[PDB]
Amino acid sequence: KRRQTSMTDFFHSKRRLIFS
Amino acid sequence: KRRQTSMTDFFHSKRRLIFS
Amino acid sequence: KRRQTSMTDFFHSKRRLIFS
Amino acid sequence: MFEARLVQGSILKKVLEALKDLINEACWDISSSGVNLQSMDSSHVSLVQLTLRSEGFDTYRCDRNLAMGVNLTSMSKILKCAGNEDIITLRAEDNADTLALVFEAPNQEKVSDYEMKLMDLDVEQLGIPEQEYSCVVKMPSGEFARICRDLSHIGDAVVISCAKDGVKFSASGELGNGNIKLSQTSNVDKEEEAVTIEMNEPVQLTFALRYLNFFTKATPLSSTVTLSMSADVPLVVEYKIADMGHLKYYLAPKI
Amino acid sequence: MFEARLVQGSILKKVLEALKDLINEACWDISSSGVNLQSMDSSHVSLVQLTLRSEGFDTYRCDRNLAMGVNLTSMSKILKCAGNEDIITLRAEDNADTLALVFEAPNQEKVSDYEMKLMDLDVEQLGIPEQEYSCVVKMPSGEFARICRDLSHIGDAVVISCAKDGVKFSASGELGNGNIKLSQTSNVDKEEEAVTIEMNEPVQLTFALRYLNFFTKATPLSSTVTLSMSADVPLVVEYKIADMGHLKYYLAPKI
Amino acid sequence: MFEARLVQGSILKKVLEALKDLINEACWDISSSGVNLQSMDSSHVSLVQLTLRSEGFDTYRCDRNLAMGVNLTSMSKILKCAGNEDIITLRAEDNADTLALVFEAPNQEKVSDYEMKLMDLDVEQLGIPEQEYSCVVKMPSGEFARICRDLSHIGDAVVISCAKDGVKFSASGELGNGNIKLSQTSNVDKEEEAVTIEMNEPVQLTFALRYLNFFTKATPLSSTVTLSMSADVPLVVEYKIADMGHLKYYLAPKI
Repeated sequence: KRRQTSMTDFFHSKRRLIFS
Repeated sequence: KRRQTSMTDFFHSKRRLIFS
Repeated sequence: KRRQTSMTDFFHSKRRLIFS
Repeated sequence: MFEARLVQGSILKKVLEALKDLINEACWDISSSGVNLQSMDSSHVSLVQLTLRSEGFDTYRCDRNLAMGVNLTSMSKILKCAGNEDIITLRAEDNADTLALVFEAPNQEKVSDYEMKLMDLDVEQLGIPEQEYSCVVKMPSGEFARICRDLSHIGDAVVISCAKDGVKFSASGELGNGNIKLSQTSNVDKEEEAVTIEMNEPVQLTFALRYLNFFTKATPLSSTVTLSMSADVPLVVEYKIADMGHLKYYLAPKI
Repeated sequence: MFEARLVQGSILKKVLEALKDLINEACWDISSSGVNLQSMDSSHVSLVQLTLRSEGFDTYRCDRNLAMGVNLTSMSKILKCAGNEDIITLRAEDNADTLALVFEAPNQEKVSDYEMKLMDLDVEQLGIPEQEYSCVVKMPSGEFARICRDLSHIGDAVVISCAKDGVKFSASGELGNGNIKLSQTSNVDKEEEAVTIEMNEPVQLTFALRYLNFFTKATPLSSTVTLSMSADVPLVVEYKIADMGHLKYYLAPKI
Repeated sequence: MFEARLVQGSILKKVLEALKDLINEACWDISSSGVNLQSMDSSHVSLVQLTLRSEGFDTYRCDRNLAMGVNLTSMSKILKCAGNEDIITLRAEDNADTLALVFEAPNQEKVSDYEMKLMDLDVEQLGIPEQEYSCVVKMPSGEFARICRDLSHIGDAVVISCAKDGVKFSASGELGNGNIKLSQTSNVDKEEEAVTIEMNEPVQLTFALRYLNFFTKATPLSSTVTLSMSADVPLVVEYKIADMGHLKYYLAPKI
């Protein structure tokens, strides 16, 4: 091993604003 | 609610000295 | 009771060097 | 000389497992009619009244009345040393500052002797008036304990609202609210699993859930529990001790 | 108006017992096809995708789509107030900032109403590509959980190496190493207790065991678990929710 | 080459669950006659002697004697990765600083390999004289564990007083005292549930209860336990390992 990647290194990040 | 009462607000308190 | 003894007060102690 | 032989000793164990967390110390009044206890907790918000009648014991002897200052912590510690099927004997003198507890195992070949140091106590006792209550709800003990436990997840306070056809327990906190409605049961197929309500007037009271959670540790004493409520007065939570007596938890409301 | 009646309510409880520890807050997307959830944990190392299809519920009604900002902590707290045999109804409006949860006991005589405060959320959602994986291993869930639990005693990382005839989980730490080799089973006497492997190419990946230990809390949802692995991409740990949908845990590797 | 195949592997697990809390590190002496261990705890108040004879294993091979410096913490951690019905194989070389542990599941289709790092040790071993004891009490292990557990609630010390017709365990603290008297049993209807006493002279000794509570973690190894006591010498608490050997706990008294 070398580096712990994250899910954003593979999948495109969509920001969302949820009001409730 | 408004105020947490105690048992001494309702019942008369009798002090007791117990030796043993 | 008076004093908590140890196992070395009764049995002879043999030191050992274990390599692994 | 005071000597009480109790075959079903586990009861007493339960009695100490329902008290030692709410009250650390208490005066045990021993008389010919049996054992009586009355003690407020350190905050004086709740009170407990224990009654163990003499006919509940297998044998009983009490010449003159005795007031035993007892540390319920140490007593629970001692009762932890007794098995469930153990026959337990309580024995005390008059010129002695201790209480003897003899535990007999069903072998018979194991015998335990415990001497508990009694202590001095400066306690407060309350005069409790013999009264009629507006609402009396008889329900499963495990149900009540479960309800208090669950509503303890919502808020600090519980609103008990009793009508004629149902009893409701509500709770509110910064996560929202919760309502639990128990209806009266048609006890045509049961007796102890039923929820019954005797009402003179509908009652609505608010209580602290931590104290109730202290109260519900008397659940192993009975399969049923009774709630007595009147307007702006302490709630009575009663557990019946079969063939013995009772244990009552009084809780001051939040007016 | 949104209303979902679910007879086997325990499922939902399990759903919240498999999420609230990994993600504290999440957006619940409600549509005519059912319930969808997607949320990374605070470290963005793992992601979760929940799917509860509408046919899984006893009844279902959803006029217009709704995005509910939900605190999974408080929601788990509320679902703790529901029994296992309880029938659970979810109900929400459009101009309301809360979610109603109705718990019905199998008496029928006990009824619970809970109103959960919904919150505002600024979350990140990921675009997950529909793909084929090199290695797909179907195995007992308890077996996987047990393996992760055990290898958690050896090191921080686990090396999953899948061939055609077997799947291996290894771990190394300052106390030494450990190898666990599960062979393919001849499912001539079973179906769910079997270990099967569908391989296009042999795969070797390293993962953090703490996240997997977070994942294995979805074990009560299914008797089986599927592991989808390809080279240098996040692992997919899928639990099937019977007659309902699924719960997927994506975990980024240690390249 | 050293190789020991043991079908009833759980035994070894138990062996490590009865040691790792009292001693963190120990030297395992492997010979043709089997496995021997001797180790004082860090306070040198107690000692442990483990014996696992070679005939107890399913198969056994040992060409030349080996002294394995073992960290019992890590070893217990590794044995935690083995099931109860697992067949366990121990394997070690001569020019290798590790110990191999192979765990085989009853499928057969699951296989585990663990390599434990061995360490350097500067330990003290004691010469234990082969002697006859004044009092030898054979009693149920759970009974002894229960007694130690119970008297642990009273005081720090336990007074074991053995006569010819009974064995007594007493304890005193600032809450009072407690006496537990076990009489000899008429073993006309049993064998293992009995309490027997072989006495040359009546013995009275005082011991620390924490160490005994450490000792009673070997309870799953046997249904019986034997106590060997003589005047002003360490007590021997022996647990028999069926078809295998034994585990002995020596405890220095409070003269």
